[PDB]
Amino acid sequence: PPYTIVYFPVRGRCEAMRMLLADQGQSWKEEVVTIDTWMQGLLKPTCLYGQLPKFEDGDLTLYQSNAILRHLGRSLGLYGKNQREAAQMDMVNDGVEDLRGKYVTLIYTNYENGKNDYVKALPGHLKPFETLLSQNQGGKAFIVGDQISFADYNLLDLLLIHQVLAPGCLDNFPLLSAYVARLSARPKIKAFLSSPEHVNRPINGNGKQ
Amino acid sequence: PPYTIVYFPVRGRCEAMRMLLADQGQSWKEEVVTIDTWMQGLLKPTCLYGQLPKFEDGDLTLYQSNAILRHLGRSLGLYGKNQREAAQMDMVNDGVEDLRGKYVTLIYTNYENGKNDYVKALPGHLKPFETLLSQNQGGKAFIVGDQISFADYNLLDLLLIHQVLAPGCLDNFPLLSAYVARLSARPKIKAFLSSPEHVNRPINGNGKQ
Ligand SMILES: N[C@@H](CCC(=O)N[C@@H](CSCc1ccc([N+](=O)[O-])cc1)C(=O)NCC(=O)O)C(=O)O
Ligand SMILES: N[C@@H](CCC(=O)N[C@@H](CSCc1ccc([N+](=O)[O-])cc1)C(=O)NCC(=O)O)C(=O)O
Ligand SMILES: [Ca+2]
Ligand SMILES: [Ca+2]
Ligand SMILES: [Ca+2]
Ligand SMILES: [Ca+2]
Ligand SMILES: [Cl-]
Ligand code: NA
Ligand code: NA
Ligand code: NA
Ligand code: NA
Ligand code: NA
Ligand code: NA
Ligand code: NA
Ligand code: NA
Ligand code: NA
Ligand code: NA
Ligand code: NA
Repeated sequence: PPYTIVYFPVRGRCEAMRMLLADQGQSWKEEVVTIDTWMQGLLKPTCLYGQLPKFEDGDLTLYQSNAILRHLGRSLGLYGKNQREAAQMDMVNDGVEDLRGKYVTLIYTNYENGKNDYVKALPGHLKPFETLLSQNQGGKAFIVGDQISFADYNLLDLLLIHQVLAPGCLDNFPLLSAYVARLSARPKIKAFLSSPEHVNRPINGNGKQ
Repeated sequence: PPYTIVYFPVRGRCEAMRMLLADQGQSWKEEVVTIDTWMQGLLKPTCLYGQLPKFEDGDLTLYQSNAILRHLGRSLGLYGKNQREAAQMDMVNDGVEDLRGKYVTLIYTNYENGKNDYVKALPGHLKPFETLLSQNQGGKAFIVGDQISFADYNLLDLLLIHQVLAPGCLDNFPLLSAYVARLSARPKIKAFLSSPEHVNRPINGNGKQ
């Protein structure tokens, strides 16, 4: 510590890490970058890959949202109890990222023309997570093992934004539906999800959701 | 162990993990899935995300090429020496993956019309790695720290396929070009790169490179 998130004024690729920090009782500073500031081209060339988020943990500076999540998972004990679980958590998180990338492409480049196709294909992309839950204590714990991990926070965020895109998309995924309800009721997450800083933040930068 | 790689008959997303295994003196089985077999639709529904590679390590079955890389990195001691290095290796590997995804899209969907633009944009995407090398012992060690890591095997593979796609792409990146030469000279890597199994395997599945 201390922690600083440097990002556009959206939920996007930072809401999962924010929920993680909140659920761990951690404070952090937000440095909000506006689009007009970004277009001036001062900050962008100083970012490793030209993009946000940028994240500071003490004198450690990171880019890449999933590297930040993994770092928080490693440093706060949210990465499983052994190597087998850590590998499975990575396999989950990579699957979350694959679907998130498709979501972002829909939202930002093809919303009107692509949404129907996307929603029709969505059950096939959610089923793997239902299956994973079914095989871990019949789905009554977390996505891997019996302790929450960085992958849970990312998966939870992914599921929540998809419930906005496609209400009832979890109607046929009972384990995922109960998992979302359960994690959402964790007191520090419930408080985060009703906090003004989260509620007033749009999901994406173009207002579509 | 023992290790099995289940994958299409290409280098693709498995040549980095193959190099890693070869360099660490490990043996593995290749279960090659032809296009004809894959299109029979028997194996695909049993894969977690409907895709390959699939990886078996004793009784652990994994998917997701980067999760497999991280699992081999964790279990074989190729993940740095502290939390700081591990986070930086993740930030590197996520950048490698971002470019790999763009490479795959070019190869399989848009080679003829997209190649000129892709090659024009390539230096901008390789520069971050030259910069990281320039800040870690003037490029004479590895991408993070002074021990080879899973991120090195992935970055090496990314650079090698880009040298075939765009000869001379490292001409203005002397650290990256020296790094490719040095790591390719590691005796077990050089032997793997000379082996008929690798030499006869096409980079991609569509005859383009
Ligand atoms: N692989 C990276 C991907 C990061 C990424 O896509 N960053 C986008 C922001 S998230 C998506 C996004 C885009 C725009 C806004 N906005 O408010 O205008 C918000 C969010 C970015 O920096 N874009 C600016 C650029 O490339 O110059 C990661 O996981 O962190
Ligand atoms: N995020 C995943 C991405 C895996 C992926 O793209 N898998 C591709 C194979 S790699 C690219 C590829 C495509 C085709 C061949 N080929 O020889 O026919 C080889 C490699 C796949 O399974 N495609 C089949 C499908 O989706 O049904 C990862 O990192 O492992
Ligand atoms: Ca985003
Ligand atoms: Ca789309
Ligand atoms: Ca591939
Ligand atoms: Ca499976
Ligand atoms: Cl819970
Ligand atoms: Na905001
Ligand atoms: Na997002
Ligand atoms: Na997020
Ligand atoms: Na990632
Ligand atoms: Na996925
Ligand atoms: Na080592
Ligand atoms: Na990404
Ligand atoms: Na593909
Ligand atoms: Na392209
Ligand atoms: Na360009
Ligand atoms: Na070494």
